[PDB]
Amino acid sequence: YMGWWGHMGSPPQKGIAGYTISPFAARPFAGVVHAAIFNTFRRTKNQALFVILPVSFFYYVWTQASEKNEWLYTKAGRHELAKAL
Amino acid sequence: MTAAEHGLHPAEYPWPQNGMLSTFDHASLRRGYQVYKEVCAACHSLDRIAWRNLVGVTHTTDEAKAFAEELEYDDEPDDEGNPRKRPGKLADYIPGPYPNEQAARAANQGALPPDLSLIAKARHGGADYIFALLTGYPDEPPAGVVLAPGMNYNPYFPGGGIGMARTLFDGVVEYEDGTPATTSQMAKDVAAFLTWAAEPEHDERKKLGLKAIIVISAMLGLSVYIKKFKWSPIKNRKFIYNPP
Amino acid sequence: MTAAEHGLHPAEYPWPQNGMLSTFDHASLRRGYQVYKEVCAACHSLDRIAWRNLVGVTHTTDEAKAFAEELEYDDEPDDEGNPRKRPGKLADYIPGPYPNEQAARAANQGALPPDLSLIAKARHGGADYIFALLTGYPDEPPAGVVLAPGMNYNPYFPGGGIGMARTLFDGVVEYEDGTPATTSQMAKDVAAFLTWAAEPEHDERKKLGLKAIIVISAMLGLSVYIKKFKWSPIKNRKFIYNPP
Amino acid sequence: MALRKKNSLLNMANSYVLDSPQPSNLNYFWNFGSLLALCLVIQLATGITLAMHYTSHASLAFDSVEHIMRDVNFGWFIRYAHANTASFFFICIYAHMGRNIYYGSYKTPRVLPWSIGVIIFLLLIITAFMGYVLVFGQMSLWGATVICNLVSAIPWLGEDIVHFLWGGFSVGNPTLQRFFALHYLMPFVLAVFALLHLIALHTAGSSNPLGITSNVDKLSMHPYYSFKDLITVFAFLLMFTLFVFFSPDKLGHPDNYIPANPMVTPASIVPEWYLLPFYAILRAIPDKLGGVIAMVAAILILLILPIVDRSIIRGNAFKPISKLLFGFFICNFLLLGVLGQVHIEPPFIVLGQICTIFYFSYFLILLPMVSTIENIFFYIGSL
Amino acid sequence: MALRKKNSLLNMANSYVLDSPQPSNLNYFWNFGSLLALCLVIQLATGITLAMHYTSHASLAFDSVEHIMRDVNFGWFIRYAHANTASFFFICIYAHMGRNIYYGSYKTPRVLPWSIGVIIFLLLIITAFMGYVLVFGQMSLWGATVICNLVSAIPWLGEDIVHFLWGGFSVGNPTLQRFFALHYLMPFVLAVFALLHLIALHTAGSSNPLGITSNVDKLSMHPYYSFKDLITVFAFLLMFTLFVFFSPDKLGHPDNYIPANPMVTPASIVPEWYLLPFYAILRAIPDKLGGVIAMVAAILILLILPIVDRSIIRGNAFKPISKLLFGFFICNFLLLGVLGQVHIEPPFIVLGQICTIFYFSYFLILLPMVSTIENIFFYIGSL
Amino acid sequence: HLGCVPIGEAGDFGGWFCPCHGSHYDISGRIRRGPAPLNLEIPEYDFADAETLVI
Ligand code: HEC
Ligand code: HEC
Ligand code: HEM
Ligand code: HEM
Ligand code: HEM
Ligand code: HEM
Ligand code: FES
Repeated sequence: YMGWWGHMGSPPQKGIAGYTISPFAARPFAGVVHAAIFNTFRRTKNQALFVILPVSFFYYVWTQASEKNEWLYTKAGRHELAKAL
Repeated sequence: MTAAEHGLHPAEYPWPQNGMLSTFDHASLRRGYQVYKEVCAACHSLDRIAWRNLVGVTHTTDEAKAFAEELEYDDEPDDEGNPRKRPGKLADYIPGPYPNEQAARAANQGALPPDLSLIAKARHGGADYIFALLTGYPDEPPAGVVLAPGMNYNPYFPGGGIGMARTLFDGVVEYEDGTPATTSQMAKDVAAFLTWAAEPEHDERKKLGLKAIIVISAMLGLSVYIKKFKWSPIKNRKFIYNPP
Repeated sequence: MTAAEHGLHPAEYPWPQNGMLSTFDHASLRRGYQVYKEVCAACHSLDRIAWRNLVGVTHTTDEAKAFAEELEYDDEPDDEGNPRKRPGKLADYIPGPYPNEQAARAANQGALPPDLSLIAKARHGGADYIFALLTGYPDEPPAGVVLAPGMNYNPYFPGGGIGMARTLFDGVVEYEDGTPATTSQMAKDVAAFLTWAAEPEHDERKKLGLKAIIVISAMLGLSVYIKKFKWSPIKNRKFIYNPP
Repeated sequence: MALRKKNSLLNMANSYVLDSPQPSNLNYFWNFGSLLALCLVIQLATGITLAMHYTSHASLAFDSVEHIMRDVNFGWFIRYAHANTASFFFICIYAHMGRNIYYGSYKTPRVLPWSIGVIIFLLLIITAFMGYVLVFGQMSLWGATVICNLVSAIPWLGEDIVHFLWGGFSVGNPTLQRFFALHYLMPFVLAVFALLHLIALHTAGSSNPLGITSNVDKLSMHPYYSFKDLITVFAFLLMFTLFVFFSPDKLGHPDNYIPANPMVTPASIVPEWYLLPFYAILRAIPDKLGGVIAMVAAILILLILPIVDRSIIRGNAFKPISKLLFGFFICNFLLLGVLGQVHIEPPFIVLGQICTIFYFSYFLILLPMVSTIENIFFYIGSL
Repeated sequence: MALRKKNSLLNMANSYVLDSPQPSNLNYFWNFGSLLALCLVIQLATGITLAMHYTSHASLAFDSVEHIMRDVNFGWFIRYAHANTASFFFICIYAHMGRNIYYGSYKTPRVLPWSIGVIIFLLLIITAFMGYVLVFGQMSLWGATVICNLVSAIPWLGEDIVHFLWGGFSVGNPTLQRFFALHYLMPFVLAVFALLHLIALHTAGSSNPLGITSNVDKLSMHPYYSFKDLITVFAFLLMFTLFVFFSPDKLGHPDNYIPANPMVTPASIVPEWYLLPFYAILRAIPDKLGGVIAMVAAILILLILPIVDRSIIRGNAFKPISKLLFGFFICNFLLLGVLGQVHIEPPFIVLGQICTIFYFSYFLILLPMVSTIENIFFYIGSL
Repeated sequence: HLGCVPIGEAGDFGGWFCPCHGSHYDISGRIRRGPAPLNLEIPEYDFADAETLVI
């Protein structure tokens, strides 16, 4: 499923003209400030829910479990600990 | 587990060596050696440290040779194969108070005082734990605690009952630099000294780390410029499609 | 080099163990242990051999336990950490006559008697060299030889002057099996025993080697048949050429 | 013809590092492969150097490590580099495997590099476990004891196998000397399998974040990915520097600075952090043999991803529900890690069981269901 | 298409061991390559097993070898197998190199496999030398001392390099521990170079005893050469058996059963037999640096055989004068071996110098002259 | 010569006599008779005190 240069396995290409300029002719950091602020914000905003939802859920589960565990091993939690074992 | 079974967590004290760019205070290291030698060394060994290790850290070559030369160490047997002793040399290790574990336990009501050469790395908390433990013996155990015989209450020690009694009291040591030897001062110095004993490369390591951080950061910045420079023909590529 | 600098080469004696299929004579091994124990062990150690090693080779479990139990070995310290002794066990190594090299040399006019556990492998000649050396002290050194002080003439020893005097004389040992203990008999037995001490796997090794030789030979023969069988179409190939 | 193409030896290197045709759109998560190669090179260089100073005998092992720290020039650095790079190796391998799962790198035609990859991961675990024993501190000994006793669960012959592994009746000198020899060997085996998974990959080439063919638009590996790899190399070296020089023991257990003592048992015997999720899975099953099987199955179940993913599309870039499920699976894997080092107490016992069920149900239920439904939504939604 | 051809991993094995097209007329001297592979496999298996029981610390090394002989189950066999197979490895490598020189395997187009082969031979020497030191008997120590002091001849920095190699001011514990680590590593490096010389060879294929192309008449490697290799494998195993089980110490030095003692010097310090010709060459030159250069040149001069052989025909099968010269060269090499272990006394001092001149003049004078004249005799003689 | 240790006080120049091939060293440890080519090498030594030398 992959060939090599000259016979890579692409379907026939026709009709596309491609253009580019030399690395010495270009400014490598052109538009960097716009990218760093606006592009990153767009990309991050669109992925935020997929990170926030599972992270917030599993952090909450952990927080509840760790606080209960802590409370069961205090004096106040003696009775509830006895039942839990 | 109950908090008592864990032990109370020591405070974070501001040690001189805390700080990416900070060395030990060597004057504190020297004073801490003196607390080790006059208090701890009665029960605790420091077996990983040789006299040469003190030289240019806490002591000059001559001071350390003098400490070594006051002791006797086992020599090679004489010509009839009978045992002999020699005076100590800089290559010799600092000798411990007891010949074996059994002797150590017999002198400490069954408890074995650990070797202190790695203790700052072998306990959670490091210098802070050593400082907290040495200064944290309350006059009276909290009401209701029943100590086993030969145990002392110390909240920092897991379970609360430690076989080591309080040993640092105001003026047990007379420092040679005129520093007031209060319990807190002695605990701070000896904790610093023990931290040095556990990690004697500390000062050099952090300086080499500063050099590495600087070089690696500059190389990271330049590698970004170079990657962007080389990639710009691909990033900037444009197409015109005319469907055949 | 002079022949004297090399030492005279020992004869090839017909040992029972010479022979692809031959074990040691275990009765000779047992007698040789008794010569070791009563003569050699005054100056020479056998440190690589434990009491358990004798069991089922020269002695029963009970005999070897009895030899071990007659000796005292260092135990772990007692509860006050003071040294203690225990009786020997089968796991213990046979103890040597001297505490260190310096003591050994002092007892032997400066010479150090080697440990005998590997001596049969550590000398050209093996059992033959040990036999030749022990039986090869002439009554008088050849005219003109000047021995250094504390040296004895023995032609098998390189240079001729050995620090070990003759030790085997008719009837120094009384064998427990009634064998006449002549110099030659004792030398033969102790050389056999020392050969066993150097290579205790000898008997098993040669029997496993017999099994391997047989299997490998059969496999070699069959591999020839199979190679010829598979190659015959290539070997038998014929051509008719008609030039185009 | 250029020499790099004509000469067969040069041409092999050329095919992998220079003319190798890559997709033009690999993102930074395709950089973990070269980071893993870097970790392997660092571990070989530091590990062989430590072997020049380390003594495998139980009477001297722990002290030989202290001699390395104290007397050998730069020994502290070589030791800390080796110990920290073991953690970095696992961070990079989890990242590389997470990349592979998110982007569908396990799907045809890349089942073979993925399946060999799962064996690489097993070899890394064994390698790291044996290396940790070599210090012969308290965690070294007690970790070896409890992990090697899991083999006792194998029916009939289990106890015999354990005594055979130990070379005696408990973890001791024979076990330490054999772990040294195997710890030295296993990285070479690991390098061979790493090479095998790349040769297997070379038939399809790298996948790419869009999940489509890149046969339409290829870039040479060099100079593009060479220079893009340098960025993450220097980022990695910055993280390496912060741990090795400024916090060398942050990732370790203080008990490993106490010499092994078969009499005293440490308060809590846990594996190194990177093994913790598998330990939580084992705890979840009450049966000994059950637990061992579950723990092994948790790794071998990666082999069925090619089957249980029923999607007609490779990778998650365009699959919102699959991306949510993947997010939950990853966070659950981190929670399992945390639960691997808590005490066996309420309420973490039940929580560990629920997380274990979630872990397995991802492979067996959720991914097959979600991938089926998304197939239908793509078809109907675009009609 | 058959799976062995279609799958890229299987196809690599297939290309080397199964469908690999071989000349149909290889004689039994083409069997040393597979014997060398067998020796390498035995040395890896026995060596890794010895490493599980050996302790590299100078206070325990010699005794750990005695523990292997005495206490480890079958330890005597594993130790004797490892020590004897080191000698067999050199017998097979000299046979393989002799085959290559007689049949012109170094000529185009096989210069690259031959040149990598010369490095394989250097790595085998280093590997074997370091392994011999590990016993830490008298020959171990004194051989290490004398051989490592040859580096002192390097001008300006030589002494510093020696102290750096030793890790101190004499051969001692630091040297032994580093030799252990390098002795374990070097066989893996050797296996890689062995693989490289085969991949380089695969472009031309094996040469054959007639020296002509075999492209006209090929046979699959399997089953023909597989079954022909079994014959020499079983012949080798018979020789192995006779030494390992019936005469395990015939090839060794008794002084290596005495523990290293830096005070007492052994009567004669010689290398293992397979290094003896190179030691005779070194003794022949009176200058220290001269001697070291000559000794290294004696191996590196193999790299010029492709140039100094001016024959238009590959190999010696049809060249009576070249066959006589080759016979003298081989016997001279064996005499150099013998002279490597005699005492430095008359008349062996001068004899060693004459044999050394003959050794070098084969490459520099005789083979270029004889191969030139035989070219003319073939042309004129067949007109 | 080869590298045995000479027995001191013995000899013929009453310094050191190597028993191996019979080479005689002097009270300076100079070679006088026998196969040995050179005088016994001198290490690098300094008198730190008048009662102790370091080598
Ligand atoms: C006369 C006895 C004695 C003196 C003096 C002494 N110790 Fe100890 N120390 C012990 C004993 C006994 C233990 C073991 C206690 C136990 O395990 O219950 C111990 C334990 C410790 C521990 C380890 C506690 C732990 O977490 O395991 C540290 C740290 C310590 N000592 C430091 C010091 C320092 C620092 C000094 C003095 C400056 C000191 N000790 C003086 C007897 C002593
Ligand atoms: C009382 C002293 C003494 C007794 C008894 C003794 N030896 Fe020795 N033996 C020595 C000394 C001393 C040497 C060292 C001689 C030397 O190196 O010059 C030695 C050396 C040897 C050597 C090695 C010679 C060599 O090649 O280096 C062998 C073998 C040997 N003894 C065996 C025996 C056996 C077998 C017995 C008795 C059955 C025996 N010895 C009894 C003192 C003794
Ligand atoms: C994938 C490669 C490797 C990994 C993941 C790895 C992992 C580890 C780990 C976790 C340890 C314990 C470190 C500590 O806490 O002190 C260790 C120790 C060790 N490793 Fe490795 N290792 C690898 C390769 C090697 C190699 C190739 C060698 C070659 C011998 C080696 C030699 C050692 C030695 C001698 C130790 C013990 C000394 C010490 O603890 O630092 N390692 N290794
Ligand atoms: C020593 C450990 C490893 C090394 C050095 C390594 C190295 C690499 C490299 C360099 C690549 C190509 C570049 C890249 O995509 O990042 C790659 C691709 C891959 N690796 Fe690994 N790898 C290792 C472990 C693993 C593991 C554990 C797995 C799977 C469980 C794996 C599965 C894959 C797959 C599927 C690909 C193809 C991904 C794609 O391009 O779509 N590898 N690896
Ligand atoms: C080309 C492969 C090898 C060769 C030629 C070789 C050669 C040698 C030699 C000559 C010795 C001295 C043997 C003796 O007289 O006792 C030796 C010892 C040793 N070798 Fe190797 N060896 C090789 C591979 C290995 C490997 C891969 C290991 C893995 C660690 C290894 C481990 C050892 C050990 C531990 C010893 C010392 C114990 C002993 O002497 O038997 N060797 N080797
Ligand atoms: C570990 C050591 C070695 C191994 C396992 C090895 C293995 C092999 C094998 C299997 C072959 C193909 C079959 C054959 O002709 O016997 C071969 C061919 C060859 N080897 Fe080696 N080899 C080793 C060392 C060397 C050395 C030291 C040299 C050269 C100095 C060398 C030069 C060659 C050459 C030139 C060929 C091609 C000969 C031909 O077929 O005409 N090899 N080797
Ligand atoms: S060894 Fe000193 S005289 Fe020959």
